[PDB]
Amino acid sequence: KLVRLPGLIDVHVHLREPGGTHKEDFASGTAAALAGGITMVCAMPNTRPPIIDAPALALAQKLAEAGARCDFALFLGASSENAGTLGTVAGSAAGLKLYLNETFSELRLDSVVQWMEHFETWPSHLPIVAHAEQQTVAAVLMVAQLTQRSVHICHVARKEEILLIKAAKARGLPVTCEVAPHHLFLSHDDLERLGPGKGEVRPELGSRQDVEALWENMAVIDCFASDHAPHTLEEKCGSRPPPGFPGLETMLPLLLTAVSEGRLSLDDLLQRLHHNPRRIFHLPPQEDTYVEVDLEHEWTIPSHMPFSKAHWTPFEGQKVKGTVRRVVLRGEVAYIDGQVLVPPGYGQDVRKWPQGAVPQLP
Amino acid sequence: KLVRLPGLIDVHVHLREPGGTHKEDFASGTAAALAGGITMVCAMPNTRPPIIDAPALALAQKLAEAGARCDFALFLGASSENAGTLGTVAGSAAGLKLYLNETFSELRLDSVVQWMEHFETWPSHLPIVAHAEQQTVAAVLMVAQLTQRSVHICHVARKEEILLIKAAKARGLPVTCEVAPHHLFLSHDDLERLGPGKGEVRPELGSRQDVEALWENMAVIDCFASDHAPHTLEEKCGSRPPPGFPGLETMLPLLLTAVSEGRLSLDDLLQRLHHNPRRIFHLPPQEDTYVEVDLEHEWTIPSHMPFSKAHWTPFEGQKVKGTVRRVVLRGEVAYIDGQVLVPPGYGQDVRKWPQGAVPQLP
Ligand SMILES: [Zn+2]
Ligand SMILES: [Zn+2]
Ligand SMILES: [Zn+2]
Ligand SMILES: [Zn+2]
Ligand SMILES: [Zn+2]
Ligand SMILES: [Zn+2]
Ligand SMILES: [Zn+2]
Ligand SMILES: [Zn+2]
Repeated sequence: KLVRLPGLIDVHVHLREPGGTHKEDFASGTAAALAGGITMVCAMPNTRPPIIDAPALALAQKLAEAGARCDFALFLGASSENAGTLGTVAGSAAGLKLYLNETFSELRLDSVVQWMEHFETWPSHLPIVAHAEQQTVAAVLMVAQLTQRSVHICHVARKEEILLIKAAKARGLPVTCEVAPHHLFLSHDDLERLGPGKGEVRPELGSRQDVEALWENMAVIDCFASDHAPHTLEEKCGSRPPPGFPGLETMLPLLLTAVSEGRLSLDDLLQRLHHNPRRIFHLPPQEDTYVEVDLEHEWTIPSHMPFSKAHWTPFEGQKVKGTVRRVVLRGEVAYIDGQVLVPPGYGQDVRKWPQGAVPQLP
Repeated sequence: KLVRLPGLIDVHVHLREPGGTHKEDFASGTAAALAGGITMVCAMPNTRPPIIDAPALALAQKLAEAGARCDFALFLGASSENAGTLGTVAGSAAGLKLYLNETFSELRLDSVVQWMEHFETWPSHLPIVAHAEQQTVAAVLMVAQLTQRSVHICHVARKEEILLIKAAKARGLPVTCEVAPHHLFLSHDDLERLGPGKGEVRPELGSRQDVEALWENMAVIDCFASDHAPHTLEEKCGSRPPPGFPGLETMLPLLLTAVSEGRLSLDDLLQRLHHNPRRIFHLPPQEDTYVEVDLEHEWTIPSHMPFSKAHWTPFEGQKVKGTVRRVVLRGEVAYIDGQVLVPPGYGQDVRKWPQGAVPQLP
């Protein structure tokens, strides 16, 4: 007895191409997506070169069109120099990404006035998402109100953050958010096992109380998204470990386990991995596309999943129930039981589909 | 030709009593105030013990009543434990102080939800002020909007912050702010002279561009307030220098110099050191109270001013024009030419005056 799900959407992945292809590339990352029951991904702009102008977007689009095995949209990244310059290409992107905390030299913003400039200049009908932790959530919400538009908050990880968003929603403010699986299924209690290198992630792992607050406030969470952030084991275990966990291959099995335990319903899962991603980002339907999962199969997450070049996982040793058996993408068998069966380049830029343009007034 | 000014008000001073009386006490700090042409001060709650509950407020009130030479009101401080407990004493305080950045263990708040709790529980008719730097300005403004009340931002120090506040005011939001003299008259250019210890202050000294932005946006600045934050030279020059500058004795001469240079008008100064402090904090008039200044007298700030126990100043070597000649407080000569002539205990708690209660609905 398999269950047929629609094509699931992950609105937050780092696929590392161009410039970090030892960590992941479009072909490997989208293989990972398909194996995790994900048929459409939105890829973040912190590549090398970063996707912060039209020529970099053009390059990344062609690399994705040639390498992706599932469908995709590409984010643009906000920089200290590009506000007011992205108008002609904005509609071709998934949305605009603001990195409001740490960052590399190029996505780093040093003043809230730069955030305001982006909110004022980016087309008002197009998505804006933010990496915004702790008080930064309140700060970017203020900027959104000053500029009278919406904002989507990436990977909410803390009781503090989910309660702030809950209060904003109660006041009718146009804010949505997503949560990543590591903030639902890992906590401080796991840091001893992971160690300080593997355990490095942004936002950091929360307390048990943070995790419990996210579950208790599931109603406030609009989307799940992995923040798939692959780095090699050498990098994670080295002297300056970069933050991030791979997660495409583990997200759906973790969440299916939670459904099996009655922690959320199948509908709760599908709102958060299908319907809400579609509506917040105006992502189009995928014809003849579905995912077949087996809810009975019990297994233990191994030391690495088959596809991501990260070749490690922080969920090693966790027992899960639920697995992806088959994925059909636009009428072709894309994945069956550990084997990806569509080639690099099968995937398409959904923003180029007629249905994939974000509607706007003339 | 002297000029008669009304009794000036400094809404942000640290007088260090109880618990730090080697740095300053009510008697020395209010002597400093009078010598700087200030007849009323609002004292911050980060003393030892900190003024975060009714018994500490009672103690501080009596110490101030016995030691102060000018009139005063005392702030309460927000803590992680006292939201919803200050209702019976709230009206007796200058207002509530939120320390939203660094802080000592007791005024430290670790979550924006704690800020919300204070905004929800503190009586809505009473003042709230915040130490809120950079993005924290936007974050606390968001909390103020969520709770539909006003907030006052302490010591605005950056172009980023003044422009954010300017944008909020343009949207009709109930926010006011103050600026301290060191952020108008010192910058990064002064750090070589000051050194890393003396130069330590929060908010830190800004760039030339920050300073210029504050002057250009004078219209946005509601008050001047010193953030008089005395520490001894030994402390400032030692291994873990605490942040802060003494400033009561230098604030008015610095600003008078600027008036003489046409950088702002006498009225601009008096709105910011008299009328706006009165109206934002509902501080009462002082009968028979005035300050006589000599606008012609040119002098150079020495290595220490006569009264503050800090016994140093970051403005050493600056040339100023303008000096306080005489202060009359409630019908008594309080200061003439380098000598304070009212004793410790002359000063009174203005919140106990009938005119000094903040009006509220029954
Ligand atoms: Zn992020
Ligand atoms: Zn995101
Ligand atoms: Zn990310
Ligand atoms: Zn459905
Ligand atoms: Zn402060
Ligand atoms: Zn203040
Ligand atoms: Zn202060
Ligand atoms: Zn007047």
